Amino acid sequence: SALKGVSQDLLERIRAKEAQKQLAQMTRW
Amino acid sequence: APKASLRLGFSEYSRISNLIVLHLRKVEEEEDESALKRSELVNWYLKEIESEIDSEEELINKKRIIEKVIHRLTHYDHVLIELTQAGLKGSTEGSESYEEDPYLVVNPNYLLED
Repeated sequence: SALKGVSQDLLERIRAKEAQKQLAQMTRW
Repeated sequence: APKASLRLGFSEYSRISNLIVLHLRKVEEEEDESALKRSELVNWYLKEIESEIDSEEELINKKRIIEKVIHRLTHYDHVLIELTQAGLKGSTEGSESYEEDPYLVVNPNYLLED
C-alpha cells in the first residue's frame, strides 16, 4: 500500500493493525 | 495572517509537533524532563491516534512524519539536548554505542508557529 516503509520496526505494528480493522467492522453505523 | 502559514495547511506537521510540546510541557510540569523517549514518543502517539486512524495510509503517513520529525529534531533542527558526547557521537574515536543513545531530551523552544 506504501512504497519504502519508513521504520519497519514502528510500521510493523501496522501489519497487525490492518488485521484489526479487518475482523472488526470500523464502518460507522 | 494567513500567509504566515503553519496553522492548518500542515495538519500532519501540527499534529506531530503538538505531541512534542504537549507531552513535554506535561512532564516538565510534573517533574522537569523525563528524557529517554525515542521509540516511546512514537509508540504512545500511534496508540493514541490509532482509534482515529481508520486508514492504513494515515498511520503510515503519521509514522513517517513523527519519525522524520524526531530524526530532523535530532539533526537538522538541532533542538535536541544530550548530556554526554563521547557516548552518542559515532566515528572519530570509534565509540561503541551499540545499546542505545545515553540521554535524549528536546527543547520546548523549537521553531514552529501554530
